[PDB]
Amino acid sequence: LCNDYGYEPNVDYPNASHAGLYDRSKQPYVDTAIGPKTTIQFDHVFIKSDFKTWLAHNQDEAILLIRLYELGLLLQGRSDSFLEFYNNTTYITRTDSKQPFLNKYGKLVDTTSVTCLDIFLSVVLFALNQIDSLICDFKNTPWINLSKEHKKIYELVRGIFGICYGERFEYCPFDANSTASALNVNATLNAKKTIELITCGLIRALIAYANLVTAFSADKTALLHEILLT
Amino acid sequence: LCNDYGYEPNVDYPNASHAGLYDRSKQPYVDTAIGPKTTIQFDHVFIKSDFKTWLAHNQDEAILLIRLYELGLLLQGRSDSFLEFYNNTTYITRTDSKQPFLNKYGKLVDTTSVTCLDIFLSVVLFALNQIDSLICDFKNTPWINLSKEHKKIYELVRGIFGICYGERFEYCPFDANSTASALNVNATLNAKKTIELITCGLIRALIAYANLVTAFSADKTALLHEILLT
Ligand SMILES: [Ca+2]
Ligand SMILES: [Ca+2]
Repeated sequence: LCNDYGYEPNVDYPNASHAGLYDRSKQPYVDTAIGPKTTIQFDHVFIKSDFKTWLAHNQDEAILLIRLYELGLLLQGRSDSFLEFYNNTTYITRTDSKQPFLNKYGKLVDTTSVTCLDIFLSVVLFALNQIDSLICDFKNTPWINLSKEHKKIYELVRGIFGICYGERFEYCPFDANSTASALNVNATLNAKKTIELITCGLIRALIAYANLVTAFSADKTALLHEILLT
Repeated sequence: LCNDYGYEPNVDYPNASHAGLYDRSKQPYVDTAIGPKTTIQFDHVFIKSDFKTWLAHNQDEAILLIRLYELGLLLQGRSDSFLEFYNNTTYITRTDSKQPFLNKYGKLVDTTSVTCLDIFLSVVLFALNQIDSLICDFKNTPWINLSKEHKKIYELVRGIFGICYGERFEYCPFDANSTASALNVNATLNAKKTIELITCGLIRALIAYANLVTAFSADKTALLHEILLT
């Protein structure tokens, strides 16, 4: 008969299990730290959040999604949020290359309400869908032709995934004059390279989002269960 | 002063608005049809479901996700579910190429419980993550080398997105003997083509999943709100 049937004292008592001899957890006792940074709430009913755990284990990808939130703000005409987005960073020198986004990441981790987090994911998905629609338009004919709206999106999204302006192999050193002919040929190569940089950014962001929103959805099931007793 | 401030009788009374002169809805009155196929429930508290609306507007993509559910079952050792998955189709002739998946689609649309739908999405995400991990392994060196587990996934996922066996341009008609040399060169091209077919299937499935699970998450917020009064 099966020996794993739902009786698991080590799962019921995780802090005591971290004192055992066979615990392999990478950061023991973190799994029981409780505060705004590890919970969400609905109607001030709190749960330990898979969504918050994801943000912590995946800071780099979280910052990718936050940059897409900022894109979403601009495309939705949220002018003040966009223009104040890098405020209150304190430093007059460079620090981390993504400093303003790290700061926003800390504030997202500190957000507990379902209402606020619903807004975050909604804007991110809006941005993801805009990028997908752009790629489909770009690739629907070999001769590149974009809708007016997608021409705008193209440049904004290129500024995130590249080709990043100002950040050598196209010059023809054997006959510099021939570079003029090369530029014509390479203009389409640069646009196609941009779309591949955007496409491979989208896939990374989609895998992150798929997992993050599933964790959030799971958190909401836990809230639905807990609320029935509270 | 703004004239769109939250008073919208045409949104409050949609059936009456469908009798107006400026309704552009593509299938008027469908938005108010209420049954298992358009709702979900938690604790027998029902809401009109964005998740169910998505499945209806996106049947083709829903079937893509259902095929990934079936993959997830096999990889999770759910043997009976996998082997009975095409049962009860009734016909002794061909009909729609995706008949067993259409049938499962109808049963998914008929599923109302959050508990059951959580299971569906969890298995689909499991499959999506397996495919992503495969692609990353495949591409992490130009010389192709896959983990033992990914070699198994590769063949299973190739059977979904291609290259599909048994479903002409590689032969060398000028010197058929040289085809033997071509096969060696083309083996890597066929594996790379397979991964691109898989990669472009993953992106389509991820965009579908991202939108579907966000709609489900939104539905759960509506449940959280409704339950507080019920
Ligand atoms: Ca186009
Ligand atoms: Ca490898």
